[PDB]
Amino acid sequence: RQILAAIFDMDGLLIDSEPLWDRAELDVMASLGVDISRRNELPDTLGLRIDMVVDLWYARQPWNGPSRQEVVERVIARAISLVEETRPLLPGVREAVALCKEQGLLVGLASASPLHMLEKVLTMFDLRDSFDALASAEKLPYSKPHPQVYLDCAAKLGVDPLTCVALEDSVNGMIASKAARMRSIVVPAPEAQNDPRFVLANVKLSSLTELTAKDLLG
Amino acid sequence: RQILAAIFDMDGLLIDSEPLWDRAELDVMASLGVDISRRNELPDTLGLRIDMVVDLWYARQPWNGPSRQEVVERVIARAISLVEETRPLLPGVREAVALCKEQGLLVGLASASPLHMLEKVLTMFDLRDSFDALASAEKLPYSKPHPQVYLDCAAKLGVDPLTCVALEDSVNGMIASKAARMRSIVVPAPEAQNDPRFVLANVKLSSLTELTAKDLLG
Ligand SMILES: [Ca+2]
Ligand SMILES: [Ca+2]
Ligand SMILES: [Ca+2]
Ligand SMILES: [Ca+2]
Repeated sequence: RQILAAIFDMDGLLIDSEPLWDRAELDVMASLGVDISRRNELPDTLGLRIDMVVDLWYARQPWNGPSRQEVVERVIARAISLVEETRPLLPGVREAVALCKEQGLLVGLASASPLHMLEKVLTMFDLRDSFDALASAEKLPYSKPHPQVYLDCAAKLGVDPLTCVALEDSVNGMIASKAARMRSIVVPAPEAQNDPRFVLANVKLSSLTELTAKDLLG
Repeated sequence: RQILAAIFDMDGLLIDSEPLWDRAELDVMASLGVDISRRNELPDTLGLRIDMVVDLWYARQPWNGPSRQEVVERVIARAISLVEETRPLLPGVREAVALCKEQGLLVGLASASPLHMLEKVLTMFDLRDSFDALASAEKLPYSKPHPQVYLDCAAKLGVDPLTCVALEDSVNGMIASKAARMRSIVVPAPEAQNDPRFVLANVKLSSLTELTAKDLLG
């Protein structure tokens, strides 16, 4: 398999945003009167688009006032403010992106988060220039684990999805890359460390600091 | 997870057609002058749509005369004749489908094979009446492991994909069902035995004769 491009996941892979999304969700849900202690009633939501999480909450504990979409955009805005404020770049990111270029690869971003947030996070770490294409799953009918966002990214990159390696922190994200028939590297979130399903990935890293050219190219 | 429907894979799951497809591909490729001994050069193609397989051969050893699409149609026609001839219903099928109905489920079919072939195989085993919906990936941009065919089946059935259990014999088919966010039961092909990636399935059966109500509903 000939690798021409590397596509990075964003939340929990490039940035330590999972705690920040949690906080944004918590704060907004609490403001609506939603009983948060019942968080255990929801399925695992790691890697799921925010709209799916808000829908899950709304199915357990409906609320009045703002619609689910209005709640989605409040959570998004809050998560973004938290990201700007803390600048949570994960270890090894800068080096990993550089390595991709050193190894002759195009570089993409494929995320469930809105395109404006993708642009914002990359620009804030002076990484926008290194990314040849960005793809958001926001407007799409289905986000990860549906492969559409990854296929869109490959198309914007101008390469066959088969020539891509996707770096992910979640099972849902990994499945999206495999449903697109891509090579997969995972750097599992702390919340997912010993998930047996990561056996589907081609490479498993404890951190992006450990990333090598062999991991990328096979 | 409340299960409302069961969607069966076709080839290798309901019918023992994988060896018949092999024979159809072999015979057609041999007629084109294609050096069959180099079959080892292709990747694992289990569960891939025939067009992808023809493209894989054509990339290695491009022939003249019939186009890839003309070759696809020739292989399909040969495969169908072989199925009609041998009528290779796999063990436990009729009982599995009956079990689904006894457990209150709608029944779907989702396959990479052409719709006309799906109608033919079902009608040939007096199973067409038991199936509430059929979905073929033949006309789609991407077949399994892309989830589109499974999502189309769920839509034709009239249920949320989250309420579906997909029965598959391949990793590629399983990934498609998991990319659609469905429950997964696998009855691994003889070729795919011991594939570690079946750990993603919710249930793994050695045969459909082993299918129980608990496997379907969880
Ligand atoms: Ca992620
Ligand atoms: Ca170089
Ligand atoms: Ca830069
Ligand atoms: Ca199959």
